[PDB]
Amino acid sequence: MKIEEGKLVIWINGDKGYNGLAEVGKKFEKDTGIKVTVEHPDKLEEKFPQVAATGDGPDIIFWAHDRFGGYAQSGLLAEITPDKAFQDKLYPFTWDAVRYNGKLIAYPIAVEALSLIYNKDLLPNPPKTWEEIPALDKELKAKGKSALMFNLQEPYFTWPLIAADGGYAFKYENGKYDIKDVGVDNAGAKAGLTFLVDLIKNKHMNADTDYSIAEHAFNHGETAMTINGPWAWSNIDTSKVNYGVTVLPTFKGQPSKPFVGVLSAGINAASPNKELAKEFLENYLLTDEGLEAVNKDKPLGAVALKSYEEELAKDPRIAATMENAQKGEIMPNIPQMSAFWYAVRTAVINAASGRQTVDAALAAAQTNAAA
Amino acid sequence: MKIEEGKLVIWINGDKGYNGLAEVGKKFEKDTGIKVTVEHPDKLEEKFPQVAATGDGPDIIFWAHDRFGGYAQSGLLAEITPDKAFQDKLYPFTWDAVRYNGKLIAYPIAVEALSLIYNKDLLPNPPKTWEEIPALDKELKAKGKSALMFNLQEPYFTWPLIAADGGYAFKYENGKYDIKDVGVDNAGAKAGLTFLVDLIKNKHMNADTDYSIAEHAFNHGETAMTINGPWAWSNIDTSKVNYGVTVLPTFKGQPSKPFVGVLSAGINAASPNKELAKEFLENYLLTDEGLEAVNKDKPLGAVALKSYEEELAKDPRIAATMENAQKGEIMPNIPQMSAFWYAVRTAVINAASGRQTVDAALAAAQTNAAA
Ligand SMILES: OC[C@H]1O[C@H](O[C@H]2[C@H](O)[C@@H](O)[C@@H](O)O[C@@H]2CO)[C@H](O)[C@@H](O)[C@@H]1O
Ligand SMILES: OC[C@H]1O[C@H](O[C@H]2[C@H](O)[C@@H](O)[C@@H](O)O[C@@H]2CO)[C@H](O)[C@@H](O)[C@@H]1O
Ligand SMILES: [Zn+2]
Ligand SMILES: [Zn+2]
Ligand SMILES: [Zn+2]
Ligand SMILES: [Zn+2]
Ligand SMILES: [Zn+2]
Ligand SMILES: [Zn+2]
Ligand SMILES: [Zn+2]
Ligand SMILES: [Zn+2]
Ligand SMILES: [Zn+2]
Ligand SMILES: [Zn+2]
Ligand SMILES: [Zn+2]
Ligand SMILES: [Zn+2]
Ligand SMILES: [Zn+2]
Ligand SMILES: [Zn+2]
Ligand SMILES: [Zn+2]
Ligand SMILES: [Zn+2]
Ligand SMILES: [Zn+2]
Ligand SMILES: [Zn+2]
Ligand SMILES: [Zn+2]
Ligand SMILES: [Zn+2]
Repeated sequence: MKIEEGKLVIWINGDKGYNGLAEVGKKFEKDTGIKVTVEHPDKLEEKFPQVAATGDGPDIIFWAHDRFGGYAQSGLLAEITPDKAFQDKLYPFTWDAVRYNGKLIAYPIAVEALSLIYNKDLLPNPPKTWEEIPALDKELKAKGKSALMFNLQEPYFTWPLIAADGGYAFKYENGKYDIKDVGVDNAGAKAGLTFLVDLIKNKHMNADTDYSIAEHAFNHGETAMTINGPWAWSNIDTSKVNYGVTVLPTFKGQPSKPFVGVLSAGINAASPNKELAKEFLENYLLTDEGLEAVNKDKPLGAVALKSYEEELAKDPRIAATMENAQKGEIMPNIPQMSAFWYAVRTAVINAASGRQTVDAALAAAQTNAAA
Repeated sequence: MKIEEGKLVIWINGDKGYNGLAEVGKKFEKDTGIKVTVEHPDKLEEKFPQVAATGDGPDIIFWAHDRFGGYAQSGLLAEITPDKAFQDKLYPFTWDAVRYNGKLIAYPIAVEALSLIYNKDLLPNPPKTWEEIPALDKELKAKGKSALMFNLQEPYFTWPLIAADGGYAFKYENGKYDIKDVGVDNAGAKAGLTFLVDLIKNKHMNADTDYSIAEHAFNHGETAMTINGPWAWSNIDTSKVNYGVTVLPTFKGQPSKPFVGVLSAGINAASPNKELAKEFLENYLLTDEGLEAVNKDKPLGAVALKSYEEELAKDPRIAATMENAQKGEIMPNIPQMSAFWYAVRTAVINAASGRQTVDAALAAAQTNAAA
């Protein structure tokens, strides 16, 4: 299983508009004769570094920009070469997210942030605070509904609450991240995680809730709210739930702070098709018609391409996404991010079960993240 | 020992221009017949709450604004009553420092921040970084000079270094301080204190250095630098040392962050002379001629009175003071500040001696500050 010259294989996560991307691929193939294959492997963010290290894997890998620093450090990504005219077509802050050691290591596609999604038929006025959700849940629970269900298995989803009162990954300083200053066991993080664990131990939420269960619950009107990204909107559209996308609730009077991801496309350093990959990404995908094809499948969020974003920006769901993004922080792209996510994922799982105390769980995560 | 009606007794710290203040007092006495006594007791910030609690003490107490929240909470201070025309004469941010629970509890006099003071004859180009001071000290040490001497006994002086990399007292949030989020044992504080302790353990500085020794050393040219406030300048003037006042050095590429104090004048709630005290403070002291009398004795810093500050602002020493102030933080005035200072004072003393480790010292301070 190697990489053939003269074809493109693209990996993208299963929650994104891979069929729409495949349509852009088929258009490229029709115009050029170059076959484009789109796959969505499980755990692609882990599989890529394993297969790319041996010189194999996809020609193009899509993921949020946070994983890309580590890929690039491991020599798995090729420096990309858009010209000044091309770079001008995307927002500068999107290029920042994909710059690593003064080198662009991927094409930015779209800016993603979690929002609060609520059922307007159940909940005309969404809660402004996390604090009021317990009582709302009790009130709803007959009705026979619940207030809030979202993916508790991945720290991406729980982090906005953890960060609200002060939790953080790595301290941003002299333009760089102090990788020895990790903010996962400070009082803010502890306050956030404690509230979350309390909701679970009091059966306002279930520790086993994952993406699939929460999506089912919201999309069939069993729960009044969920937390998710723009990729989720099209299934809600199909469900016919009358939904709103809004600012996340506050905690201790402060904004929830989602970690902002820029979906990005990197080129496998081991690919003999670097020129083709550049041509596809710049002149097929990163175009109004190309982004529209993907977006129509699953919404991308706020696209990096100025010309198309100017249209999407009029959508109140996009406005809410960017409001939530502004209240959160851009993810760092440093290689240490992988250890951070792993550390936080374990801490949340362990605390939610009652296995470890919040304090003990976060103490452990702090140590793991920082070494 | 009680408080007589028809006289004013003022307490002010011994490092301030108490003789100049006494001159303003004698002017008031000449105009009105009201005797004004100025004293500078030792540990006046501790003695005041002890004596004022029993209904005794000075009619007017001067200290930086940080102690005043606790005084006011204990019912020891009278709400002051300047009118809108008077309030307009001082800078709004100075009034903020003396507001406690929506009530003004003192008259602001001047804004104080520490600066780096250096001997231009020994050291034409002052170090920009804390990191370069060890090597400079070795180079100077014959010569037979030292690089830096400043008061190590009081945390006021060591805090700017401790805060540089992230240390903090109480987290500022919804306009209020989260009194359960104390930042004295995070990685930044630990990094700061560790560097300080290293300088001491390596004999670049002496753990026993206090205000008096450091002032002697600088003012007689034995050390190239000191850290101090504007009140110190007049003795340096007299010493004839060719000195500069400049931005504090950075640590880990970040500004030293001095805690900014607003010298303030409160009225003892137990005083039968509240009207007289108001009259003296508003119409004698807080005037160009009144502040000038004090300033001429020992410089006040950047005065709260707009009209006089517009003159003082042209002094590069004042510019440097305000540059350092802008890089630091205004002290909170909450009652918890007293526990904070006590906690940090002990931690620094204990670590500097080698009694406790930096980690153990700050762990202990963290607990004490937050309870
Ligand atoms: O949960 C940790 C996880 O968070 C992010 O993954 C997101 C991704 O950015 C979104 O595009 C969407 O697919 O949901 C994912 C969460 O399941 C980080 O990008 C990822 O590295 C990290 O492991
Ligand atoms: O060292 C802790 C101490 O710091 C401040 O005291 C300063 C004061 O603000 C200055 O005016 C000058 O007099 O030096 C003092 C340090 O010795 C706080 O105001 C004080 O409450 C605190 O104890
Ligand atoms: Zn193959
Ligand atoms: Zn297809
Ligand atoms: Zn799949
Ligand atoms: Zn071009
Ligand atoms: Zn409850
Ligand atoms: Zn740092
Ligand atoms: Zn169901
Ligand atoms: Zn259904
Ligand atoms: Zn169904
Ligand atoms: Zn921010
Ligand atoms: Zn008396
Ligand atoms: Zn006198
Ligand atoms: Zn005295
Ligand atoms: Zn008036
Ligand atoms: Zn040394
Ligand atoms: Zn807080
Ligand atoms: Zn001497
Ligand atoms: Zn001398
Ligand atoms: Zn002498
Ligand atoms: Zn600041």
